[PDB]
Amino acid sequence: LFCPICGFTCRQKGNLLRHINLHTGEKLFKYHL
Amino acid sequence: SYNYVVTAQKPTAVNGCVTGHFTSAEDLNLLIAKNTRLEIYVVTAEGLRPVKEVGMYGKIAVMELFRPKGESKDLLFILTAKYNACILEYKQSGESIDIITRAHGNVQDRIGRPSETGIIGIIDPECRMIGLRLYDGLFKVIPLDRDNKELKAFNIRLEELHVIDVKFLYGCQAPTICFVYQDPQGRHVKTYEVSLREKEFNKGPWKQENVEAEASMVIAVPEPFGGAIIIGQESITYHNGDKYLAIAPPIIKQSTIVCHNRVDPNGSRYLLGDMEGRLFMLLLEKEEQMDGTVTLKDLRVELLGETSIAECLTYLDNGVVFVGSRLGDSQLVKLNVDSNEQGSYVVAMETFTNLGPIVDMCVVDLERQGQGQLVTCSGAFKEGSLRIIRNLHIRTVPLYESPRKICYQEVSQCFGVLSSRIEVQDGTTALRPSASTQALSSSVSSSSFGEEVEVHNLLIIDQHTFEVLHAHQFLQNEYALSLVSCKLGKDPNTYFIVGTAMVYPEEAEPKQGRIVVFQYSDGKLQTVAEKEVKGAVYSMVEFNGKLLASINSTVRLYEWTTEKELRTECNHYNNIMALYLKTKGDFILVGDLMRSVLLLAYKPMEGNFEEIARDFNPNWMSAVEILDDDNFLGAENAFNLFVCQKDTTDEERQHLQEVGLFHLGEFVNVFCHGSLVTQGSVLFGTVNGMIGLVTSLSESWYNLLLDMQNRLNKVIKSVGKIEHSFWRSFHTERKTEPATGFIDGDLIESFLDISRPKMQEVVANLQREATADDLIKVVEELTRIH
Amino acid sequence: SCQVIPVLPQVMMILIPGQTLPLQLFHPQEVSMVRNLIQKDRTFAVLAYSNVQEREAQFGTTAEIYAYREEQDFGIEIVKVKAIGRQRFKVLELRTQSDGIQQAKVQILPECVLPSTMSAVQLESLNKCQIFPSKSYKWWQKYQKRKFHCANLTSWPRWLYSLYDAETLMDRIKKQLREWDENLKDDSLPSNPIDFSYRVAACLPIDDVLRIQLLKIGSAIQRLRCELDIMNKCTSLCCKQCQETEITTKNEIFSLSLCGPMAAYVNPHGYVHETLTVYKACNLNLIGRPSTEHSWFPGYAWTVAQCKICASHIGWKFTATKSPQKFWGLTRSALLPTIP
Ligand SMILES: Nc1cccc2c1C(=O)N([C@H]1CCC(=O)NC1=O)C2=O
Ligand SMILES: [Zn+2]
Ligand SMILES: [Zn+2]
Repeated sequence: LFCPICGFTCRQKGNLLRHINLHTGEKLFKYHL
Repeated sequence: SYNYVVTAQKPTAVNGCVTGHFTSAEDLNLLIAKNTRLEIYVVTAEGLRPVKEVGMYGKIAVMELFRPKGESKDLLFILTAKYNACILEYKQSGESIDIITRAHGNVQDRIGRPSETGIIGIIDPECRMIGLRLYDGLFKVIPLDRDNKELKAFNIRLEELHVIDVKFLYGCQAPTICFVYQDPQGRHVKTYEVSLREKEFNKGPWKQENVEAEASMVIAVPEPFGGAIIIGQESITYHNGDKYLAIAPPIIKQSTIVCHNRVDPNGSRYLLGDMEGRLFMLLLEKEEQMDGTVTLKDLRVELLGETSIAECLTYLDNGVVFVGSRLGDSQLVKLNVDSNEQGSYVVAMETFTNLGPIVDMCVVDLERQGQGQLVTCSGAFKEGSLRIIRNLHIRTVPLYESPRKICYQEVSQCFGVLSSRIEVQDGTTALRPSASTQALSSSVSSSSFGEEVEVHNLLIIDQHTFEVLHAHQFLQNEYALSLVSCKLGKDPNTYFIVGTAMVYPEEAEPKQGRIVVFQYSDGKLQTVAEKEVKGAVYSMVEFNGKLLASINSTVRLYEWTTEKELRTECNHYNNIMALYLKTKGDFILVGDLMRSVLLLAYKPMEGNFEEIARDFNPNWMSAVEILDDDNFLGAENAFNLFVCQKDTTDEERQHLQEVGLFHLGEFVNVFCHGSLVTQGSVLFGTVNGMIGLVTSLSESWYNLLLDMQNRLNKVIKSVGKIEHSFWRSFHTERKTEPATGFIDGDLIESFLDISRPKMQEVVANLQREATADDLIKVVEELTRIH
Repeated sequence: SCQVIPVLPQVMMILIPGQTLPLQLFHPQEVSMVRNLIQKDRTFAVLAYSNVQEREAQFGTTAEIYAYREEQDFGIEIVKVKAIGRQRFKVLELRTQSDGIQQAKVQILPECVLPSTMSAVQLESLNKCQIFPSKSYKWWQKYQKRKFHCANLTSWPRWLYSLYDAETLMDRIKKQLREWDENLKDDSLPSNPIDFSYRVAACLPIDDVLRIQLLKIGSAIQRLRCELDIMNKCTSLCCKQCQETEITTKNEIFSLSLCGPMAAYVNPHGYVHETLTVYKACNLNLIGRPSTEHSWFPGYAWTVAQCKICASHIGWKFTATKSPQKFWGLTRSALLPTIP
């Protein structure tokens, strides 16, 4: 489980969603992932 | 916006002088070219006798004389700083004198950058072509046939971009050009042959040569010698094909040689002047080859003497020399066959007043009759002085050091003058006696080998005798910027307040500075208060009993506490450097060098500044001033005046639109309120020495005078046929806009000179229909102000 | 003067002319856009978004593609490009095609080039000496004494006119840049004020709004003065979100390899990070374990770093097995300069 932006790593999901939501960007996933 | 501009004192700096038979083939003439003014004098035994004095619509820039074959007298070629070339002839019909215009044109290349070395103009000694260097890599040529009535020119593409100096060579079968150019290898002298039939260069008579690394002046020696002479600071070298003669005398090492002249027609003697005013004679010694030609044997240089800082040198017959100067009075020196006991051969016959440069000025009614006199800080280096101007009568007070600012204390009956003198580092040693070193009483502030430092002084000068009452020397490596005289707070004494910045060469922007407060009473100048600040105090104003200071990029307000110590009240970090600070009522005008005007207002109840308007238009300024609550007036680059007007939406209420432009044609150092004899009268000084005056007209008169101008421009004939609207168009070196909201005062005042027959056609159908008498009365009313 | 240019939407960064922008492209729309633009004029335009809503752009730069490549791995049309900013333009109107194609009508701004300060008051007699051999402290002290010799005629001193001169102002920036790279050859930088100012602006740690300010200053001298202002007065960097937690000071800024102190890099998923390399960092907690994977700097493993107050991602700590042993790379977006 990797953060697509910064490379943050986790073993579960909730931390991953929180970390991604913490990012202050446009999060254009559809144009990046 | 409506405004009126009148020149109360014609420019007096000398741009350049020429000698020749202009007025008549039988008498000698000397032509001086002050900024926009051309003065033709007839040389006589007693001295110059003025014969004509015309005013061109342009800065003279390049002036030369030439007598093409088939003419009796010498024609005069003038190329102005705006690139208006014109060939003129002098025509004296009976007792009436008038300069005819043989030809005129505008030799300007659309795409190009003006040469960083400056405009250069030269004429073939045989008068076959005129060579002009205006733009890097391009040499413009104007054939001098009788068919070029418009001065048609063609460009020859030079390969050596950086050309230091260039001349035509005497003695050749085709026009030859010799010039010193710099490339990465060094400085090289190179020669080309100009071909009109092919319109291009050809290999010169002798190849390029390497020269002194600074070789920066070229002199074309006439027959029988031929060839060229190259001058730097270190060596003087004569090149003529194979012949090469270099002499490196120690006497010229100290100062750069900046101007030159030919004394004898055969080139046996030359006059050279250097920056610090010394005058040398360069001698050429000749040998006659048996059954050959004359050749040069050796070069000698000897120091004739010391004159005013020489801008142009010309040799009037019978051993007279007219030393023109932009920094000091011009003069007529006399060259004797033997030196006076002091060891100098040069004595002074006559002196011509030169008010410029005017670095600061102030209006003061010394005698209290209600018509104030004017005091200006004129000149630089040893020429510095104070000029007292009254109704135009001028009086001089030399200082022998550069004055920078001035202010007037009515109660103390004295002038405060900031001054600067250069001292060598060999402790430091003074160069010559000065006003600051010869003061009746002196004080010193407390708190390499050949390098030249600047020592700064504050001088208290009595207003009647003009003797230096006191001289206060500032700290080492301190530069004084601002000088304001005022009484702060409820304090009843009057103070000389000085702003200074600590400048160390290793640094770039000064970090430390001081605001000092002096009190002049009982013949002593004692320091009352002193404030340390973290910056340079560029400008200072008396803001309603407080001290407004410009600490680097900051406007700070100091109140005067009862304990006599400046105390901060408010600050406003305004991004730009507040170099120019002006006040009126509650409004403060702040500006830096690159335009960027910014109008603030001091909110009394709150106690802090609030920005009211701003206008950022990158362009160099010289000075700014406030005409009234809503109109501000400044000087932009390329010798221009401009007016901004504070005003709907907020954006419209925070934009100082320009509502007037004008190409004054001079550098305006300082503006100051006051008149020497339309609401308001802002005088302004200039670098050339011209003093001008601006007033605020009413709409009706402004329309009337604009129409009268537009009418005059169709009657009055200008020298060289230069359209007035062209000379008054705004200018920024690649752009022009028509002048608006400015009535050229000289053109209007010239209405009086023209006679009745022209008067009638000027006044026809104007605006009851006006008549010549009514316009004469109106123009008299306008003339009254200056 | 006026033109119409297309805009790729995924690129969110204020590009400065002369700066090299690398990108990865994934979604079909931009793939078609780039394949259509490559054959045509390479006039990629990047808008400086004043509002983070992606619908308010006033100034931008016409980027130019100079490198193109395709990698059809992963079964899909990944394409990698490298462009460079060329000119600055003003947003006249946003005529979106409604397909996501943000077509912008704009105008190309000029560069107001002023003449030398002492070109009006110049003494014509000594004007020949204005040319002088080019070649240090004594040399600069002579340059100032020769070029502004006519400052006597005006009310300001030479050192005040030396604060607005292009060359003397270039030299100070050169010194303060060499203090950062320690291998910056004099000839690497450009030689004229426009290019020099644009290149310097691309290496400072300016966050977002002090770039749109620099990007909208037309006069080259103004840009040089503002850049030197930023470089001198501001010496500390803090977390953008916290705005009050210091991470580093300018003196720790350390360039690596051939690129300047700060350089643009692309992560595996196409995001763009303007990484700034530093010797030391503080207030950061590390997560993960040193793993090489797609390490930007060869031979160095990385661990993710985030400030210990708001946990926002700030950068990575790079280490290697062997010079320097440990250093840090901080993304420029997360950093906010502050006056000490
Ligand atoms: N393997 C992943 C996986 C997800 C996100 C990232 C990386 C990764 O390597 N980087 C950075 C950090 C490490 C580095 O220097 N290069 C990168 O692309 C990421 O953002
Ligand atoms: Zn992340
Ligand atoms: Zn944080």
